[PDB]
Amino acid sequence: SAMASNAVLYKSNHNVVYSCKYHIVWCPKYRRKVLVGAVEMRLKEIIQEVAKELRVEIIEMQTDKDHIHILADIDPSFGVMKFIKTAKGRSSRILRQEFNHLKTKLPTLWTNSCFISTVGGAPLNVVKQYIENQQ
Amino acid sequence: AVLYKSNHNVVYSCKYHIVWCPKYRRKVLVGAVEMRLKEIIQEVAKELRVEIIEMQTDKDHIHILADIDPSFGVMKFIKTAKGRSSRILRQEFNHLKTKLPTLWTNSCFISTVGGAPLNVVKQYIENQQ
DNA sequence: GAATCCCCTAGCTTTAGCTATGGGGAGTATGTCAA
DNA sequence: GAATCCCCTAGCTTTAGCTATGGGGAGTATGTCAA
Ligand SMILES: [Mn+2]
Ligand SMILES: [Mn+2]
Ligand SMILES: [Mn+2]
Repeated sequence: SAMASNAVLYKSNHNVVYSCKYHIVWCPKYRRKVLVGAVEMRLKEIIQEVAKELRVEIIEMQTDKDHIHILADIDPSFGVMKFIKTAKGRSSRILRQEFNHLKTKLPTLWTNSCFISTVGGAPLNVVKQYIENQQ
Repeated sequence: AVLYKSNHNVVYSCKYHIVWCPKYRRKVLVGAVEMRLKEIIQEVAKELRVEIIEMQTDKDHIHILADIDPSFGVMKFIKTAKGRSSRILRQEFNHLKTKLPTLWTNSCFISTVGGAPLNVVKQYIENQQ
């Protein structure tokens, strides 16, 4: 992980060659510090199952009590929202079934929002000038 | 500095370096065809709330750096930019219509980019732990 | 082979000509070779 | 105010609880304050 190359390695679906990495962040309802202990270990396991099913590659994932950071490699045609929607939605249903305190003390496990930031190997300014200098 | 945008439910910054080429990689993206291609895409971007950070053509392919709402989808912008530009350019420059079955191909190249490079973003996550 | 060539459906915009984590295929053809 | 709180429809997955370039709102209440 610490020595994982950040150099691009493209992949493709039937019509698109791509490399789309997203930094996704979301928090529990009311920003409660519920992602600890067992809840945390299960959350990551669940999201990993979702990733495998959705052909999404979790490059990095760390939970930190009242929020979670994921760095995912997703097919842009598939849609980062499909991954997020499934990871959050399934993790909610399951974690709330497995951990009664999350079902009784919160109307929902997550909020309706999330933070999404795309990332690449190169910084935005490098790409911008590269495009700018096409001719 | 990164200016994050937001729809009703998502705070975001999704920037993509999009590239596609004319059918048979013909070097038709020049002159008036090139100028119109850029205008049409600008129109589409404004209508689709897509910010076009940078956009340059190079005879047989077009590069676009755009910020697109994740929920909306990058493929929707790409579909609209290619589909519409094909329809309009083919009506405006008859040769694009007579010598090619389509203006574009079914493929494209897409890569994400952020203000911060991957190593820095990994470092932040690592550090906040 | 595939992104790129040929062919297909279904869904949508541009009602033509493009997507879909969409499918099938080969041989100088109505036909490409790489950003 | 908003992403985050409250409220709503409706689309899809997990059939509950998340979305949608989705919409409406205000003030201790079922009720948050930032990664
Ligand atoms: Mn195909
Ligand atoms: Mn809302
Ligand atoms: Mn180029």
